Parts: sequence; C-alpha cells; structure tokens
Amino acid sequence: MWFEILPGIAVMAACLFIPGMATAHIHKFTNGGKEKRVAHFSYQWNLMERDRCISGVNRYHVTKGLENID
Amino acid sequence: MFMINILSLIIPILLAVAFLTLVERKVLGYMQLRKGPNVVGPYGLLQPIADALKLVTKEPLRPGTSSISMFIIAPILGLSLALTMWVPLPMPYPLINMNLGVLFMLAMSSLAVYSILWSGWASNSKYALIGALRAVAQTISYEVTLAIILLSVLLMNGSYTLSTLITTQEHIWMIFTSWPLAMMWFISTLAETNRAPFDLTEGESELVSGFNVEYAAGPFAMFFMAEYANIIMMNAFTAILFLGASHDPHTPELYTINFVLKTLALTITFLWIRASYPRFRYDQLMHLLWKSFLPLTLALCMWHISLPIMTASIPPQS
Amino acid sequence: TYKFVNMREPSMDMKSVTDRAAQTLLWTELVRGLGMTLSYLFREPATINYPFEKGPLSPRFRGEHALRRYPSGEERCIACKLCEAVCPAQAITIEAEPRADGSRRTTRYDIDMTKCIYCGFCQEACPVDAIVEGPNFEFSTETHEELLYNKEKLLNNGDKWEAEIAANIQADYLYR
Amino acid sequence: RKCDPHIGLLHRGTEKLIEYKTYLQALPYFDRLDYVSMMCNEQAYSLAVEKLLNIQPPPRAQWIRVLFGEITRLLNHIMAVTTHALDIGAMTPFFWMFEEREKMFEFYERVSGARMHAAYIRPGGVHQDLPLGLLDDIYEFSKNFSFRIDELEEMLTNNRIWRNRTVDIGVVTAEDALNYGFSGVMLRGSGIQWDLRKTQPYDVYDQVEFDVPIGSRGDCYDRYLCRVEEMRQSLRIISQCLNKMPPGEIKVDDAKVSPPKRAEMKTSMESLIHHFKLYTEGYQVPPGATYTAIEAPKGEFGVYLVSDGSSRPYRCKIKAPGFAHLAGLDKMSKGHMLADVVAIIGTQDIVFGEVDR
Amino acid sequence: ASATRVIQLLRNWASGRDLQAKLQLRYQEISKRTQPPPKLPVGPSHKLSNNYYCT
Amino acid sequence: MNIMLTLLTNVTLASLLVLIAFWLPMKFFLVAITFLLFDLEIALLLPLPWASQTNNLKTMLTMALFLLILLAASLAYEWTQKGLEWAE
Amino acid sequence: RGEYVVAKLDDLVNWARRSSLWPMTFGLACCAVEMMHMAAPRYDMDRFGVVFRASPRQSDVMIVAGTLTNKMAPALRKVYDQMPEPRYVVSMGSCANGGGYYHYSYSVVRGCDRIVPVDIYVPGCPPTAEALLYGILQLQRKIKREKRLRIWYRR
Amino acid sequence: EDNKQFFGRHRWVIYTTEMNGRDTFWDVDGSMVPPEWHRWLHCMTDDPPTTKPPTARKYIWTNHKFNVSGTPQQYVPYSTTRKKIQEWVPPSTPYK
Ligand SMILES: CCCCCCCCCCCCCCCCCC(=O)OC[C@H](COP(=O)([O-])OCC[N+](C)(C)C)OC(=O)CCCCCCCCCCCCCCCCC
Ligand code: SF4
Ligand code: SF4
Ligand code: SF4
Repeated sequence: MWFEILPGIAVMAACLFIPGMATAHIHKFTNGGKEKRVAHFSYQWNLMERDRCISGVNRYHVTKGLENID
Repeated sequence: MFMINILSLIIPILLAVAFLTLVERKVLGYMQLRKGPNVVGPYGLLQPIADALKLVTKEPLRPGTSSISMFIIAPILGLSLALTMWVPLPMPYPLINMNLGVLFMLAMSSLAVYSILWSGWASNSKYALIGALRAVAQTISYEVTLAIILLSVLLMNGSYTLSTLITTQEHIWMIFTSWPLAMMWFISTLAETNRAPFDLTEGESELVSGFNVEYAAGPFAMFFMAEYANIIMMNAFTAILFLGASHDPHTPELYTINFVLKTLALTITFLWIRASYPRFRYDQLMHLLWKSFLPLTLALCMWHISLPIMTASIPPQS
Repeated sequence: TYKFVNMREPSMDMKSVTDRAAQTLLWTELVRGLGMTLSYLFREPATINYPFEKGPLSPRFRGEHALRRYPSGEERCIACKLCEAVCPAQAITIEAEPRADGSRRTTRYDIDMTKCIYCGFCQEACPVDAIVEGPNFEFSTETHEELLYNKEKLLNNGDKWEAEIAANIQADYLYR
Repeated sequence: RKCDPHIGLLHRGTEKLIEYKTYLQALPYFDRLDYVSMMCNEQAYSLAVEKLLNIQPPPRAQWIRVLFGEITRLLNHIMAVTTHALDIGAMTPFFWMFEEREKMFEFYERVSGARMHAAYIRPGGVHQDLPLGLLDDIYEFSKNFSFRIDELEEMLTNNRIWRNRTVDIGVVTAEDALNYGFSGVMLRGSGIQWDLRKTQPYDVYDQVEFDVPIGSRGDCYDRYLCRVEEMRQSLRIISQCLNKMPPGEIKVDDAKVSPPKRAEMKTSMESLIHHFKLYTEGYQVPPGATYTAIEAPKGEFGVYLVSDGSSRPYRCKIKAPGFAHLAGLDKMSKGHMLADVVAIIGTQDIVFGEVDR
Repeated sequence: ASATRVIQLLRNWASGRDLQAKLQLRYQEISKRTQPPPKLPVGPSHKLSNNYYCT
Repeated sequence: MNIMLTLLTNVTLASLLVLIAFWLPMKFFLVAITFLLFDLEIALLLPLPWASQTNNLKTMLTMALFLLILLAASLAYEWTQKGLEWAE
Repeated sequence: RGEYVVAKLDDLVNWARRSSLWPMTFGLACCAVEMMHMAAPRYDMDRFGVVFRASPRQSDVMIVAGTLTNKMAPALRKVYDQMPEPRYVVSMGSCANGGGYYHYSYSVVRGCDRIVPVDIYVPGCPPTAEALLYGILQLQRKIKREKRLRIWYRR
Repeated sequence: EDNKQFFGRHRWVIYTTEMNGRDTFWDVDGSMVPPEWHRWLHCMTDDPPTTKPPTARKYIWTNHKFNVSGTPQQYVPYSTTRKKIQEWVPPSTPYK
C-alpha cells in the first residue's frame, strides 16, 4: 500500500492551517469583522488617522457614514 | 491581540518542523520500498516526539576546543531566523505586510550563512572547519542566482510587496510565464536549503553531518531542525511566487487550503528529489552554478526586463 | 565471445543534437529517474512485520545446538567426540567417563556459543545424530556468560525443542 | 597527490590458523575471506584441494558450482554497484535490488542451511543435494531479476549526475593496469581483453556460453557498466546451467575424500571407518603445491596451497583480488578530487576481508 | 497483486514498463515448502564387482 | 514595534528551548571574492521594478541592460581567463 | 503521589529512548553485511526509531559488527568515549562476542568485553538479520525495565 | 494465515496477553512460539500443528519457555565435571 503516509500528511495540513485562519480571524476580530487596512504609502496611512480621529473612540475600523453628517 | 497571533504563527510552524523528520524517514522508505517509522505511534505519528525528546534529554556535549560563547549563539541565530522569516509570508493577510518583503526574505536568507560559518569556527576541528568553509562558499554562490531570479520574477509582478503576489497572479500561474526560471528557481532552493543534490553538510555520509560533525543532541536540536524549517518555507515561497492561488476576501479559507496543499505537495517533491539523485561534487556545484546556471539566469533577466517594455506591460507598483 | 560496453557513437545530425540539447536544457533523464522512484512509491512494500511476521527459513537451518534423546529416553551422545575433532573453532569441550550403567556418557559437554560458528559440521560428525543445530535464533543475551553453554543447558535445549527438530531431520536425512 | 591506503584494521592471521587445522576445518576460513562473494572462495579452495588430490568432482556437482558461482556473481555486483552508488551517495537504487538479494539469499538457506557462510562447496563435490523444488524457485527469481536491473540502469546509467561525477574519473592505462597486478573488472573495464572462464576454462564454465563486457576508456563509470553487463551475462549462465542439470551424485564416489552417505554411515563398516577418519584428521593430500586461481566476482582469487603430505595444509597463501586493487588507490586518486577517492573505492568495491586476510 | 487497476497504470506509466507481468514479490509461484521424499541417486562406481580401489 | 515584538519573541523561544536542551539533560578565496563583486553589481539593479516605471524608460532600457551585459562581461572575462574554473 | 509522578516521568523518558535509538554502524567483517540487510526492506528497522542520522556523536547504541583487532582496539575505544551517554554497545556475531572462529589468533582480542562494556550479546556467525532485530527489540525492552528516575528518588 | 498475501507476510501471529505470569501486551517478543508452531509460522513447512501434531515424547517440555535472560531465571556457566584431585584429609588427635 501507499496511503499510510496520508495521516502523516494530514496532520501537517492541520498544523499549517492554524496560521492561515488565525492571522485572518485575528484580523477580523481586531478590525471588527474586517481586514487590517494596509498602508503601503503615506496616503493609506493618514487616511487611517483621518478615520481613527473622527470615530471618537479612536479606532480606525469603526466607520461613521451618512448617519453622522447632516 | 498581536501576541496571540505570534504564537499562532510560529508555534504551528515549529511543531510541523519536528514532524517533518517522520516523512523524511517514511516517504523515502515507501519509495525505497521500506516501511518508514510505523511501530512507534499509530502510523508513526509519535516518532518525531520520540526523536525530539531524547535530543532534549541526551547529554549536551561541549568539546573542549569549542568556544562556549560561539557554541550557543549559532543555534539560536539559525532557528530564530527561520521563525522570523515566516512573518511576511502572505497567509491570506500576512502577519507582517512589509512593502519590501521580497528583499526582507532574501536579506535574512543571507544572514543564515553566519549560522554555519560560526559553528564551523566554534567546532574548531580540521575536517570540521574545511567542511563548513566549503559549505558557506556554496550557499553564497547560490544567493547571486537567487537574487537574479527574484529580480526578474517580481519585475513582471510589480513592487516587492509580498501581498501583491496574489494580485498579479490572478488568472494564470506565474510559472506559465517564467517556467524557464521556475526550474532555475527551484534548483536554487534545493541548494540554499542544504538538500540533495546539495545536502553536502547534512549528508549522512557526505560530511557525516557537516554542520553537526561534533554537534550532538541538546543544542543540536536547533541546528538540524532549522534546515528542515527553511525547506517548508522556501518551497512555500516558490508556491507564492509561481503557484499562486485565489483569495476571496469574504472567504480566506480557500487560499489557505490551496496554498497549504500546494506547498505540501512541493515539499513532497523536495523529499522526492533527495531519494532520486546523487550528490554533486564540490567542483560540480560551481560548474553547474557559475558556468551554466549563472549565464542562463542573466539571459532570462535580459528577456524579462524588455518583455514588459516590448508589450507595454509594465506593472503598477501601487 | 565478448562485447564492448561504452562504444556508442553520438550522431551529429540536426535531429540527434536536438534531443541531446533538449535533454540538457529540459532535464528528461532526471525526470526519468523521478518517474522510476515515484512508480515505486505506489509499489507495495515488502517489510516483514517482526515479531508478528517472521522471515522464511528452510528445514536445514543451523543454530542453537541441542543434544537429543532416543525414543527410550537416554540421550544420544555416546561421547564419540568426532564433533570435538571436527569443530573448526574448537568451541566444543567434551570429557568422557564410564557411567555407572557401563555405557559412555559425557560428564562435560560445553560448546562456547561465542566460539562456535554454526557451520553445521557437528551434526555431520556424530553417527548417532546426537548434536544438531536447531531452528532457534532467538537466544540473544545480555551477559557474555550465558552464551557459554554446558551439558545441562544443551540437554534442556534438546528437551525444549526436540519435537520441532524431530521432524526437521526426518525431512532432511534423505538429502544427507 | 599521494595516497596511502593503510590496512590491517580488520587483519586476521587467517592462514596462521589454517596450518593448525585440516582441510575440512580450513574451509570455513575461505567463506569468511570475502564476505561478499563467499561461495566463490569455496570454489577456489575446493578446486585447489581436489587438484592436488588428483580427483575430479562429479558432473552434478560441477553444474551446481556454476549455478551457485553465478548466484554469488549476482550478489557481488549488487554489493559492488549499489554501495559504489552509496559511496557516491545514492541510497534508493542501492536498496531496491538489495531486496532481491534476500531471494537467492533465502535459496542459500534452502541448500546449505546457513545464510552467508554456506560451507557448501567442499573438496570432492558439493556437501548436500539441492532441495526439491528449489530449481523452480531459481527460475522464478531469474525470470524477474532482469526487470530490476533495467530499474538500476535507468536510475544510474542515463542520469547526468552519475556520469559527470563518476565518468572520466580514475582512468588507468592498459599496460599500467595489468603490470600493477590488477585483475577482473580492473582489466576488462580498462580495455584489457582477458577473462578467466573464457581463457583458462575451469570446471564446466567452458560448456556454458556468455559474453565478456570489456570497456573502452576504463574509468569508474566504465567499470560500473562492466559490472552491470556481467550481471546480465550472469543471468545467461544461470539460464543454461539450470536447464543443463544432470542425473548424478553431489560428491565424488571416493570415501577417502568424500563423507559416505548417512544411510551407509550406519550400515557398513568401511563407511563407518572412512567417515570416522575423515572426521578425525581429514584426508591425506599428496604433497606439492599449486596456484589454482579462478575469477572472483571482484577479481582474480587464487590460493598457493602447498601441502607437506599430512592430513593438514602446510601453507596456504590466498591471493587477495583487492590486494593489488587497493594498491592502485595512489594513482586513481592522484590528480583527482577528494570525493573521487571513495569513487575509486566504490568502483573497486574494496571489501575488507581479503585485502586484510 | 494486491493493488488496484488505476494504481497499476500509474506505476506502469511512471516506469514505462509492465510491472504486473512480473513483480519482485512471490505470491503463488513459490514451490510448496513441504516436498515429497527426495530419493537420491547412487555413486557412479556403486557396484558389487570390479570396483577395487586399485583402479 | 510589531516587527521588534516578532523578532524578540523568536529569540526568546530559541533561547528558551536551547536552555532546556543544556541544563535539563586561493580557490577558496576566489569563490568568495567573485561572489562579492557579482553581489555588489547585483545591488545596482535591485531598484529595477520601480525604475521600470520611470517616465523615460527608453534611457532605462539602454542602461538597465547595460549593467546586465557587464554582469555577463565580468563573468566572460573571468571564464575565459580561467576564473570560474577554480585552481585545482 | 510522589512515586506515581516519578513513575510517569520514568515511563515518558524510557519510552522515548527505547523507541528511537540512533545506532552507529561499526561493521568490520561479514557481521556488517547481515545487519546491513536489516536496512534492506525485508527486515526494515527504520520502522521503529533506528534511522540514518548516523553521526557517531548523534548516536545512542553502537553495534560492533565483525572481528575486533588489536590495531582496531584503541580507535574503536576512543569512539566509545566520544559517544555520548546513554551509550550501549551491541555485540554482533561470534567474533565480536568472544572472538569466535579466530579466538586462538594473535591479531584479535577475544570479545568486545575487554574493550567496551557490552550490554547485549547476539550470537550467530553471522547472526540472521532478523535475529538482530530481536536483539534490538530485547535491548528495547531492556531500556523499558530501567529505573533511572526511580533510583534517584530513593536517594 | 493469508495465502492471498505475498510470501513471508502470508502467515503471522499475535501473542498471548498473559504468557507464563509476565504480561505480554506491550511486551511483544518473538520468543514465545512453541516448538510445534516454530515450523508453521516460519514457513518451514505447510502442516500446522492443529493438522499435524508433533511426535509426542516423554522428555519433551510440556511448556515452552521464553528467553529467560534478564529475569532471575537466567543461566550461569558452571563446571559439570567432578573434582579429581582430593586432599589428604589429615587425621587428628596425637602429636609427633
Ligand atoms: C520565447 C521564449 C523565450 C524564453 C526561451 C528560453 C530558452 C528555452 C528554454 C530553455 C530551458 C529552460 C531554462 C534552462 C533550464 C536548465 C538550466 C541548466 O543549466 O540546465 C543544464 C544543467 C547542467 O547540465 P550539464 O552539467 O549536464 O551540462 C551543462 C553544459 N556544460 C557541460 C557545458 C556545463 O542541468 C541541471 O542543472 C540539471 C538539474 C540539476 C538539479 C537536480 C534536480 C533536478 C530536478 C528536475 C525535476 C524537477 C523540476 C522542477 C521544476 C520546477 C517546478 C516548480
Ligand atoms: S557448528 Fe561447527 S563450530 Fe559450531 S560446534 Fe558444531 S562443529 Fe563446532
Ligand atoms: S559428535 Fe555427537 S556423539 Fe560424538 S561426542 Fe559430539 S555430540 Fe556426542
Ligand atoms: S562472528 Fe562469524 S560472521 Fe561475524 S565476523 Fe566473526 S566469523 Fe564473520
């Protein structure tokens, strides 16, 4: 037979699964069901501080839209 | 918050490294017509635990000719490097989104050779010293092709951001565009990772153990695990580079399944490739590298820089 | 009759050079090597599951000396000492003495397991098929002393096995 | 530049004890001389002794000798080719056809009763008879062993790694090779046109047909191919002898050199004495000396057996086929890389039982 | 023997040979381990007459 | 910070599990120098990806390819005058 | 209880060591080839721990296979001291056990006991390949009946 | 037995959980096969003891021992010959 290596393979897939879901789900939990807003250039950065400072709770992820302005 | 993600990344990486010893002795055997570790643990699920436990309970020998200061920094310098190298890997959304991640991965890859260099000096034996001397010279000679292959590949991709890899490689695998460089890249991975036909040091009889000639259980855990640790990732780096998957923002599960399967399959080929080829002699390594691999890589970099200019296909860095 | 080996000539035509150039650039014989191992991966293993599975042997197997006994009960060895003379390693040590009944019987029969070689000469020596090499190999030890066998151990080995080795010489004495 | 292959690390004064023992007790020494091709050593000793004794083995024994001589021939190049690859650093092509050795290794258990040191071929024929049905099993093994060697050649010969690491390495000119005392694969691989069976036909080897795979250049690779082609030629010799099995006895019909049958052992007085004396001191070998030499699957194996005329040998100097072969390590490694040294050893298949006595 | 069809064609293709025709493990072609009594022949000179050791 | 935290945690894990494993129980020069010169020449064309998006990429084409042929030229002179065929 | 705690630790350490030995080959004669068949798939040993890591420094048990010579005597010995503990030596075959077929010879020391402390003896000339697998297995059970942490607790 | 399986593996066993006082559950060993089944298991013949009982004799062991080494039931070499040089046993009482 040959499939006796499959359970050795399968446990690895479980181990490598943890980083993929964790760093994704932790992103969802730390962004409130969203993803971490990437900032590869200055614009993507001061955009966050614009959103972080307006939220009032000093969190960029929470966003206030049309219900905020009049 | 952040720290719980750190253990959630490195810890499963470390536990996977211990298990890779099992398949190294098992899938080789199932190709060698052997059985592989089966008696201990159900289907050999517990052999890596047995392997790792004596290495952390056997006597740690410090030869009198070995500088204890150098004897301890090197295994830490190796294992830690492998773990921190994982932080920019683009697992759906990478833990570290370094816009220069490609350079970041390559930079500390060069830092790896200090692990063998210092160990060869720390061991301080005639045969041991030359074994490391003509081991480091191999790894450095393979980094120049490593950089050139990288430089050509992301030239068509865009910037050096490792997250951009999944964006450029949207519809077609990048291998279909740089397959002459893919095998150029793959063999380069086979040499930096110190595996046959470039096992060389860790060769069970090439250099008996090379970097582990006098270096036995105890601190040797952080010097025979690190090489296997780079194996899973440098193949995974190839998986991101040429075999990129799809990532749905509403379901990152698909890309986790696809990438892990792709990198696990590549590691099978990596374990496949040890059990099918002899070991290159030292002169043959440089002859293959400088005089056949090095010129071809330069020509392909010639081609891959003009082609976006040829077809107005320059990629957006932002 | 004879035959060369390395007398193949490489063809210089456009076709032949193309295959060689393709082989060098696009590694094909390397892939051929890969295919050979991979086809063997899907080949069933031949790993005997010791101790539960045990390797095959033949009714002629040689090991673990053991004196036998006649169907009446008296031991076979009449101290004819051909085994002692034959023994190419001189592992046998036999001292004779006239037993109270009158017939011979060895008062000392030590065969040093770690001088013996299991060549099977000793059974061919004594015409009464007194000493034979049994089918045992499972007598590895942890002290050097217990390997040094004596008359008492040899008889105990004989009484222990006997029945197994009884059929062995029954199916092999025709060949001898 | 300069190489000194120091030896003695296994040395046993083999012929020193040979003097004190008689011929029959001397036979297990030969099986332990080359621990790779064991029964081939038995062949050399038995030929030498029965050459002095002026007694020829029965035809049934002779056709057994080539069948087992080629069985040992199958063993050694598996030992030689695979570990030479293991010397280079190839693991799996070593193991695959290593398993096939347990097939006729099991055959050895069927005949002699032991596995390695058979003690089967003796002066005056062969000790025991072939067990019933074993010849069919030999055919079963032979019919499939050709496949495994196609697996070896495909894995090793064509691959560029095997060539570039081993070809053009350790070349040796024909005149230098022969004048160095080399033999067998050392000569035939390096252009020299000579094989013991074809030229000096001992035993029934003349009747069987085969080819001698000599080489053109004579490096480690050429020797490696010479070994694997002899393997195919060994299969040919196995095919012919196995189909040439005669009706005949296994040992000479001379009770002064051959033990009488166990049925006759316990039936007749002459048989009782003849086995008794043959198993006390052995047989009286007429004085003289000889150098009966046959090709071992590694090289030329011979013995200088000089007998005083008693029941025990006087002096038996054993030709070591690797004795001269290991002497060439100086030049075959000269002008070559360090890794080529083990390649020289691997293609020589240096076995530390003969070069060290 | 053992294996299934789709596996056989997989290893048949990867090796370029028909392994099912002849394999390297014995299944049923092995001769029966127990065998009839082997009545051995006699010596060429086994004769009650004109066989003196003078010859 | 996060970068410093990641590397710091890796060192402690390596340090921690090292401690439990210690208390609980001219050719050689030429390959170095040739790599050094090639590696330094390699660093020149590392900024190539963004340089490929310059507004005068025609001049980039002449000169980015310039360094690459010099890489070949340096090897070519090295190869022909022995060089990569290291002393043996 | 304390004795239970030291018993569980003893089992955990013993089970690891017995199940994953890393033997280093010291074959010198025909005793090497037959053990080397244990590497062959017929009696695979890598099924349980014993693997190709070799590297005499990274070795638990040493198998001394073949005849031992006086000129081989010191070089083999210095290997044994350099071998880190727990070090056990396996005596392979009649020659390494007590000299065997060359007991009365000038270039062989009778047995490996005169050189190294032999923990296990495997008779044979050569011992059958599977018989050594038994010898390794009985050595494995020998480790199972070890009370290192138990004997420390009594102290 | 499994005749469909390939040679060698075609016959296999699992041992008793209680072998002569000492348990064999994680104490697997090859030295518990009795003389009767030492043949059939090893493919030394095709005649299982259930279908071919061994020749019954009085001196044969009625209970097959394992490898007694390690246990206090080991073997110790000792001279089985008798001393042949006796002393003078000097007589007592008087003085010269
Ligand atoms: C419009 C088209 C534009 C592009 C066209 C480009 C040209 C056409 C394509 C050319 C071929 C592709 C590029 C070159 C590749 C070969 C490079 C080379 O040096 O080859 C010769 C080299 C050297 O061969 P050599 O040493 O025998 O000969 C070289 C020439 N002399 C002698 C003068 C020096 O071959 C190798 O390096 C062999 C492989 C070594 C590593 C061992 C493992 C191999 C594993 C193979 C199977 C797995 C593959 C995995 C692939 C990746 C998967 C993700
Ligand atoms: S088998 Fe040979 S060496 Fe062993 S006791 Fe019998 S005759 Fe002596
Ligand atoms: S040869 Fe046989 S009968 Fe003679 S002493 Fe030895 S065991 Fe007894
Ligand atoms: S015990 Fe026998 S097989 Fe082992 S080395 Fe000595 S003679 Fe050779």
